[PDB]
Amino acid sequence: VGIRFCQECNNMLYPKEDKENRILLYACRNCDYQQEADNSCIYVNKITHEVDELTQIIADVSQDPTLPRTEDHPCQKCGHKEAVFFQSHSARAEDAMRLYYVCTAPHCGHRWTE
Amino acid sequence: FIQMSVQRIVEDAPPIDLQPPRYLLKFEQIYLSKPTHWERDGAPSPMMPNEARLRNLTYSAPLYVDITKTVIKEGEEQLQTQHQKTFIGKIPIMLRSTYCLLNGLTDRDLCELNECPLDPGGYFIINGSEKVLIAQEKMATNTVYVFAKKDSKYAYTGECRSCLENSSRPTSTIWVSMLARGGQGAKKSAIGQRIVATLPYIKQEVPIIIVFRALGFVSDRDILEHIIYDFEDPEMMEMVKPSLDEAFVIQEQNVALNFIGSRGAKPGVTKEKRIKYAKEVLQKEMLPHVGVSDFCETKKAYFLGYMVHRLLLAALGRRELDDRDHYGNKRLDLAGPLLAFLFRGMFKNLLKEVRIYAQKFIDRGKDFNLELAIKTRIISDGLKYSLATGNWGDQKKAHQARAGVSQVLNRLTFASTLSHLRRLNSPIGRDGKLAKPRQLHNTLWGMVCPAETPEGHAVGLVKNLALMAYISVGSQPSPILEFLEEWSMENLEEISPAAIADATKIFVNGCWVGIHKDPEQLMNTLRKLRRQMDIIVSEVSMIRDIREREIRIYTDAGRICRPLLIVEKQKLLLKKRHIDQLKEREYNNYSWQDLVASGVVEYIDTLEEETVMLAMTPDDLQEKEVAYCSTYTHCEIHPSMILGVCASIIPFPDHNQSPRNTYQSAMGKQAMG
Amino acid sequence: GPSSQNVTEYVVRVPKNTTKKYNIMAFNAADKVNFATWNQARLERDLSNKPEDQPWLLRVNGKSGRKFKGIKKGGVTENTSYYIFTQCPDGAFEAFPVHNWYNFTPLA
Amino acid sequence: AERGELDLTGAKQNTGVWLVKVPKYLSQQWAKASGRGEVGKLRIAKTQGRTEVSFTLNEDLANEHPFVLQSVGGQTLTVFTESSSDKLSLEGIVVQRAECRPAASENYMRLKRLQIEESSKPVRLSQQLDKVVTTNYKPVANHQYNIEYERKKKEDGKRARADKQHVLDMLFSAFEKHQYYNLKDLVDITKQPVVYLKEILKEIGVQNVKGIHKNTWELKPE
Ligand SMILES: [Zn+2]
Ligand SMILES: [Zn+2]
Repeated sequence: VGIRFCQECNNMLYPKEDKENRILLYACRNCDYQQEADNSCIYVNKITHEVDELTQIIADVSQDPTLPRTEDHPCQKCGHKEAVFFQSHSARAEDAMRLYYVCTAPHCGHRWTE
Repeated sequence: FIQMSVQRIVEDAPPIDLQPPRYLLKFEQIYLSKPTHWERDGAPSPMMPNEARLRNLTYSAPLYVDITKTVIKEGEEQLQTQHQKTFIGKIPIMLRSTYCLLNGLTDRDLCELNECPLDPGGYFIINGSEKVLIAQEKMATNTVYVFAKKDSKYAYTGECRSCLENSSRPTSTIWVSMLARGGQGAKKSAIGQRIVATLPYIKQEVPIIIVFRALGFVSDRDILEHIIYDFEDPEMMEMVKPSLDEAFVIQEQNVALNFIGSRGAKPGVTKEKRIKYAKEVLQKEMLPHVGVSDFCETKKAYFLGYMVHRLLLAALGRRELDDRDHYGNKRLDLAGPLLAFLFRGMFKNLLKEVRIYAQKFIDRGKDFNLELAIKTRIISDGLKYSLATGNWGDQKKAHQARAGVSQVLNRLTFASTLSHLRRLNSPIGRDGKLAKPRQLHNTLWGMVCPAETPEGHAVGLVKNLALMAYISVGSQPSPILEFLEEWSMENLEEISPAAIADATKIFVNGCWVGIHKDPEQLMNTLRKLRRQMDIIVSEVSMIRDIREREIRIYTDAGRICRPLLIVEKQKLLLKKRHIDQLKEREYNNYSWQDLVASGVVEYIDTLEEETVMLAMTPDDLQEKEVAYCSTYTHCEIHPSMILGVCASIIPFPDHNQSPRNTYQSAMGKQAMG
Repeated sequence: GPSSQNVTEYVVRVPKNTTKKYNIMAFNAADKVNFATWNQARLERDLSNKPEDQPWLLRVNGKSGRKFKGIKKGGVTENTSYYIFTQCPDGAFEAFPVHNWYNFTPLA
Repeated sequence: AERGELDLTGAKQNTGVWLVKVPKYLSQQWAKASGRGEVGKLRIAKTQGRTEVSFTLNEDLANEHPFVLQSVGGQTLTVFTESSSDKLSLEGIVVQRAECRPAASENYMRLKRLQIEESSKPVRLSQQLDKVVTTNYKPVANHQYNIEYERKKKEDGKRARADKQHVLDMLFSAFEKHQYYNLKDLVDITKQPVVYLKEILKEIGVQNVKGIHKNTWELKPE
């Protein structure tokens, strides 16, 4: 799923097929450095696009003076009783009125939806 | 314009070395004298602004310069000589300025010259008439904007208009496109869209990997670290993969320069000229605001990478597109940045015709004399023409110029005079039916009057600015850069592109100038310096967006500001001690300036106004309760300062229907008094 | 150890003259070049530009044993001078000015 | 022994060098190096949990600078020399990089005075003149015209009206060295009138365009 760079000329390693041992070989097209593939899959295309933005929001958003705050929902990892919440603010806005939270305690940065 | 912007133009001009012997000429210092009128028999005398109106004169001041001339013939002696205070021309003078005859006079003397002590000033007197310059709007420069033309081949587009610090007549613009997905073809259906670029001074589109290699960086591990800042992202790397496939066969520097060098304003017949031609166009016309020297070409690579890294984020749907009419992307051209633009094209035109007079006169080998070379009618009649008639161009150029500037002052009633010296103008057409450049935008709060506008065909095209709105004048970014480097800011060259994922890119005036790893302490250190005015002047804006993880700083001229009240934890910073000593300015010498320099008010730009939380009134919004917010950062002075000049004479304007307030503001301008 | 328990003081001099100009020769760490493999080297200004501005051409272990091209940095003393500090037998330190910065890279 | 030959001794000795970044004002103090050119003394204190290096200015040079150690990783650095005898030498490899920084001795205003003192002359300003300076003088003969008049009086008189046959000695003389000469080259030899010179040129020769205008005369091939 990732990418492979050549170890000699630092370029993009293409996948190739050899008719001897039935194993995927990654080859270069400037030099001919070789090696075998460990996962033996090339292409993947996610159409659902249901990526949870809990992996994209940053912990320093709790320094924003223009975001609402809450005393109801406390943090689990530290027990702080003050959070700051917001919406998806991105694409995939068909049914996007969820409410992600971020703890505001210094050096906690814990994030969670509900 | 007349203390700095005119001295720099003659000082930063190429000498005219010319030739056997050869000669030198270079200009050093500029002087001016008070406006003067030459009588019929050649006896000068200072002209007062009143005679200029009665006798249909023109209110202008003569202009001098120091020129030094050295002859270089290696004739065992370098003979130099100088002619100081050489006459050049005459510049109009705006009334009540620091160079007028009415500067700093008292009412007993203003009445003695038959002048009104209430006259505001700020207009020219040209052939008896009274002309006023209208501030023109303009799209902001040196920033990246991402749009989406839903009619043409492109699925996304970026733009960056660049100009190297007030020194270029044109402004080179560069696009970074991306072709459409639904390209009907059984070939590219599989690979996908290819990122393209449309450089200036070339005919054909160019793939981006090619123009990357023309700067060096032929390897594809080094290119793909200027464009992608973290290699744990497979979704983005998949999108840049089909950009390499078409630039795969051309894999070295010199053949790349030939590829772009083959299609220019002149197709190269030989090879070395194309490799020469492609060298400077990619060096002096590509992103001149970053650096124009032939060195420091790693910076032109990073910025071109950031321009492309930002185009992909707009395709994965991770950041929203830019707004065209968002009033934080606009700049205003006052009389300063307008006369300076018109003075360049007439100083070059004055040097272009000292050569033509020197060569014709030095081939015969006689000698040289410069007092006869200077055609004085170039600058005098050049400015006076375009101001008097309006078309912002040249006399033989009455077809290529922008019209509508410099109209006649309105003197029907005293509030029709003030409402003329404070007026903007958006340069879009006067009959286009597109509503989005005409409707009222949220960002006009407090900086443009919402009610005052004319009807007819010019609805929403001309606008008047609010009462406390203040336009900035400009400064040099030198003293902030020297402070930033000593506050732990890593330069771009001496850093590894893997220490860039968790750092906040620091921009200054449009140019990427480093990174930083602890921004929140930098920010509230930059601010507490401006609050008390040690290193940074009060008209710079400093934006920080937490999410996109960067920091911007601006120092240029054209941004529009307005003062606000600074708020600490939940209380104002304006204590009573400031009031009982401010009601005594008459014999205490304590005024507005001593109020800014004490850190209780602050000018807030439009861009900076998106990272702020305002309260509208102290006694009512800053009380602890079950409250709306609790982190207020500023507070307004009085919410009645959001109205213009002609709309703030209406009693109880918050009780009328809205179109009614628009009619009167365009109707109190024609009331007799 | 002495890196934790070592204390010393040495004199520093900055001679107003030198018998040779001092430059920096920089290598990418990522290459991890074994200098021991450099039996010999040749070093000449690059010929593409057909002097002090000329990029260097380094030929190690023969004409094609090893070859690099060195490109001059934009600036070296634009804001702050760079000094070479060398230890002398008397323990005192000697400082040498850096004249230029050249960037050296490997060549297929 | 060759010009393009590089000494590898330093490298092969594994000679190490140190690299230190120094501010210009200090470096300007250093150009005034005391005595031979010693600028002071360096102090190095290493402990189990910390290491401190600093340099102190020569008392003479004066009339604490902590060091910030920098990484040299990612790029191998070596020092190479050019002697005053133009001999080339590699002194060593850089084993340390560092930066001299201020510490508890200044704030921004203090730093600023130094910047101002370095300007002395800033970018030029437009000054305000008093009244109006004289512009038009009363010269009688323009100076350029008088220089031309003198040259024309010193010339226009050496016309070699005689030498009816001797020129031809000098003209042929020149014509043997190059088959043809531009009328101007021939004039540079004969100061006599061009019309009369052309008659002398036409009498003993013919003018060819030679192909790029440039009136050029040559001896008849007969
Ligand atoms: Zn390879
Ligand atoms: Zn927490």
